[PDB]
Amino acid sequence: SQRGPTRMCRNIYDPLLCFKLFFTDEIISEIVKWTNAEISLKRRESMTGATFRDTNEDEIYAFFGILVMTAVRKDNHMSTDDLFDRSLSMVYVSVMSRDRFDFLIRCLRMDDKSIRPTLRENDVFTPVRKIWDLFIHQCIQNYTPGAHLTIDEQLLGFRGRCPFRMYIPNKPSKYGIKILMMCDSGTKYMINGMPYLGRGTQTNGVPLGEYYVKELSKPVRGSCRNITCDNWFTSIPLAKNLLQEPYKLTIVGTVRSNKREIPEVLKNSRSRPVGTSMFCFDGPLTLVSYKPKPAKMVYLLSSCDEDASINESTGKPQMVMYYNQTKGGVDTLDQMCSVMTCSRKTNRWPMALLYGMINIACINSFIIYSHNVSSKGEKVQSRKKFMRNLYMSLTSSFMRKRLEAPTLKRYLRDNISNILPNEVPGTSDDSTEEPVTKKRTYCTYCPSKIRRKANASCKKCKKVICREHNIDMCQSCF
Amino acid sequence: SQRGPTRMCRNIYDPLLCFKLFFTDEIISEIVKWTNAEISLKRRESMTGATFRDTNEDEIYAFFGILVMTAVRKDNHMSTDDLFDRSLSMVYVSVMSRDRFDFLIRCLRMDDKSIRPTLRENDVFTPVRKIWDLFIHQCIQNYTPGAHLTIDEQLLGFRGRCPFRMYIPNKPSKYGIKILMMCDSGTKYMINGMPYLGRGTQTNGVPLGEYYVKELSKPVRGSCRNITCDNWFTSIPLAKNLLQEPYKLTIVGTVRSNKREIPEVLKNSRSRPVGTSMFCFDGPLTLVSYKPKPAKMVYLLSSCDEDASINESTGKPQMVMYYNQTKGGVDTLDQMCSVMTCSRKTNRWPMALLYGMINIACINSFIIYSHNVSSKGEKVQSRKKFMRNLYMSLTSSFMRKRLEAPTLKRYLRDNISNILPNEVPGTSDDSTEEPVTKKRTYCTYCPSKIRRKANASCKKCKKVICREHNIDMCQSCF
DNA sequence: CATGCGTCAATTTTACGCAGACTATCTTTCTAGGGTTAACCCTAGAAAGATAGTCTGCGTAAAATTGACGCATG
DNA sequence: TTACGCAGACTATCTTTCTAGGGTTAACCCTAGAAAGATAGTCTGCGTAA
Ligand SMILES: [Ca+2]
Ligand SMILES: [Ca+2]
Ligand SMILES: [Ca+2]
Ligand SMILES: [Zn+2]
Ligand SMILES: [Zn+2]
Ligand SMILES: [Zn+2]
Ligand SMILES: [Zn+2]
Repeated sequence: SQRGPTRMCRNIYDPLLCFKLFFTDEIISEIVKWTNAEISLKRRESMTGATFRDTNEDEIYAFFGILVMTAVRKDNHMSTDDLFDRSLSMVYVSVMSRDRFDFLIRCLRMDDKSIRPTLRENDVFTPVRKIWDLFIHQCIQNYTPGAHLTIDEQLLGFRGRCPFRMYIPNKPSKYGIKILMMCDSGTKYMINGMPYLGRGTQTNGVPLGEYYVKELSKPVRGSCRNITCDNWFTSIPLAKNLLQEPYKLTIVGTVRSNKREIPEVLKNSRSRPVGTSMFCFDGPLTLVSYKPKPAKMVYLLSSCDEDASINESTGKPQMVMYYNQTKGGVDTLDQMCSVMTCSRKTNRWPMALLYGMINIACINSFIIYSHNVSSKGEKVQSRKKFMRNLYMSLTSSFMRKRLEAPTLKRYLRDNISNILPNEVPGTSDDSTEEPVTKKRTYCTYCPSKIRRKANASCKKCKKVICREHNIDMCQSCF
Repeated sequence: SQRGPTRMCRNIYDPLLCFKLFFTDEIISEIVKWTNAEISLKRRESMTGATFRDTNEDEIYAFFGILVMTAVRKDNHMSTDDLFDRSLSMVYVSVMSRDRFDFLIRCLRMDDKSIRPTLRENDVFTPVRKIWDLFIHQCIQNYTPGAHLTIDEQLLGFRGRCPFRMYIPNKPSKYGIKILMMCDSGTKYMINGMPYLGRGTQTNGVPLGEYYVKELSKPVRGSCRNITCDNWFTSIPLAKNLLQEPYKLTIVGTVRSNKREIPEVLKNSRSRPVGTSMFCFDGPLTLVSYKPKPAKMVYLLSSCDEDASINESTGKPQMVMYYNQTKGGVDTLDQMCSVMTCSRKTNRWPMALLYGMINIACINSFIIYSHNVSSKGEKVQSRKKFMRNLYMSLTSSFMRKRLEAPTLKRYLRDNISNILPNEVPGTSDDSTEEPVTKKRTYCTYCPSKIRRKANASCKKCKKVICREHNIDMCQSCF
């Protein structure tokens, strides 16, 4: 079955549809329905303007269009005071006013606030749980992974009393919400993933690394695929217990130097030359100890074919040569997200998560798109063009409806008319036949003394005219 | 002696003069002279046209204007492919062109290439010395420091081949060029500074920390001041050497652990209760050992005559409070430069220094500006308005020279004319020479490639049209 | 006052000629970002550097376009 | 008829919290400046007059 989009994802050449696969109707309807509860709750008697109206599904799509465009322009840390400034750009004011944008960001909700106070017992993630599960479900069901998978962590930076907040040194951002994730290697596709809550996490007799590899692997259990892991996810009993009737997955990965299972032989940094390696085995698994420059050693473990080899062009053991090519799956997805991200400063952790889901949906939709286009021998566009097209496909319906107000200021009326795709009625270029003059005649607005040959026929009334009097259109037809 | 700008730059009430104050004409003249040396060598006989013309002083000013505006916005890591995309913004296209900006950016030079090959043996930093020395000189003569000074280090982040860079783990942009500097605490004004060249710096029998404090202190060795710093710069003999006749400074700072000058009295014991402190004395100097909540100690040193008592709001000794409140003197210069800054990737090292100098000049110019306006009882504008005004005052003389060419593309002419202050007396919108441009030579709706002239316009929409389409009104007007 | 043709001369439109400044997109080369077995390694995507193409002004000579008179009966 | 007053939807700018960012004594601390939140306005098009 190789790898690529599934049957229900075939022949989609429209990046709006590739995006909707991850933001289904159920997700959009829940956001609009619950958001309106806050708009009603926070409305006061003096708040009677247009700015304080409820949310429509067209408007929720448009605000998402804005988030996609800020990611493209890399200006997500710029204030709304400047983003909506007409003297610098009209790209963000033709879609929404500055004030309604600020108002909606404060009001978005993903749950029923009247149920939540008891619904939350035993689940700290409750306020965003329905949307998260609807979203993850579409990752799992829309694509077939290849032979190599990899599992690693990703952080969503956040400060602001999040009950799941973790402090993690040796990161760009020290505080945030941790997410565990599984990706298709080579083609960086998110297959699965689960937030780490840590209160609201229960693994009975199971260390976290083992727990998450087994649960993330769910869709591929029994398929004979290979998973690449760093130290957090490589316990030996994981490597051995994934080769059973249930679970048929191999493990390739690093081992912490303090594991007792590594023979002391493979730790003797004093006798080994630089560039050399040692191999040993335990039942089905192969362990290799490689010694780079002095005072360092590398421990790699794997479930693999028995043959061992060294790539003579570098002198490194093949397990290292191989490891280095699959370990980057999750991280590569993370750096792609950092180049183009929708994240904004916010005061509520559940909003931070929406931004995270948008960043992922915009990448997974690109992967489905490039497979459907390149498989037909067509050229595939870069990410920048893909996202410019989402902007127009997500905001055009809304922009068009804004023109119905009698009062839009001309700044907006003109930019919406020009940016909005210019469909022009009549451009079918096939007219209806109506009688016309086929003989030589004179201008009816000219005196008989002139007998000016008519050289035109009125656009809206087919009158015989001279260009001097009635140029193309007749005066009465203007 | 007070604190604030000096007499020579006191009655300056605008941003352009405050900026020119730091760079001066000697720097602009040297850059233009040497830049032209490369333009004349990289130009081939097949490369003709406006894009390959030499550099004028007015264009180099426009060039700085673009970098400044780029710093106001956060978009300084955008490709030149879309910073100059007129469908998103008119900010940059109205000043130059995409291609001339790329050509000039790779051609700037700050020296005489025929002389340097015999200077470079000692002057490792040659290619920027005649720009750098003048800049520092100007900084020193324009501002009077206060009683509190802070000395610390900054990295520029450039990767590539150039013996100025050094690798520093546990830092963002870990591989760049290191610069040392001294700032006036409270205004965060830069007084002095100098690069670290790795080798050839000729510090002899003196650690770099002591060496640089002494050299950087020169411009302030008048009345006595207190200088503070972290561990890199706090050797005890520095503290004592700064109190000898030729020196005027006292020192307050942290102490690196395991130094021979610190007693076992302060280093010790597991039995010291948490939250307490202990003092030891040596002639003029006071040493304090403070043990915060985590129960690990911090060592501070002071050559000041300040009282050893505790600030009873925190329980911390006053000496600790002083350090925490003064150490940010350099760090926040970098925070300001982490928000609004010019930096671009490049393959050529000396540009890293050029961009650093622009960022510094903008901050110091703002400090002088704010002081001079508030001292008159007027309002001080925020840093963002200051920067927007530098863009407007720095590029306008250049833009007026683009509107000389009979063929400048008209969409630029329309934008240039409107975003430009009116310096011409006796004119008005209804009394102008502009309407000679009404007679656009070509048809709005015909391809420009056929050069089909238009002798008519659409009455209802006021657009220029050709008879082939329509004569009186355009096809869209009816 | 109103409509059916004919005779070419005047006016306007079209088709390119010169020139000038700016613009979209291609294929190498190699830094920015960040992780981590790593004072090493990978990936993505922007600068380097070049080519062919797009708008804007101005000029001239044909080609198609009127339009000012010759009727023509009523 | 020229040109005035009304309500709709959009906009600038102030004063209070309190997060992004970095550095380091630091699982803590400090800073600038954005978001939160509210109060005054601007600019468009639809009914009246001499
Ligand atoms: Ca706001
Ligand atoms: Ca370029
Ligand atoms: Ca420091
Ligand atoms: Zn006529
Ligand atoms: Zn008509
Ligand atoms: Zn035309
Ligand atoms: Zn028109």
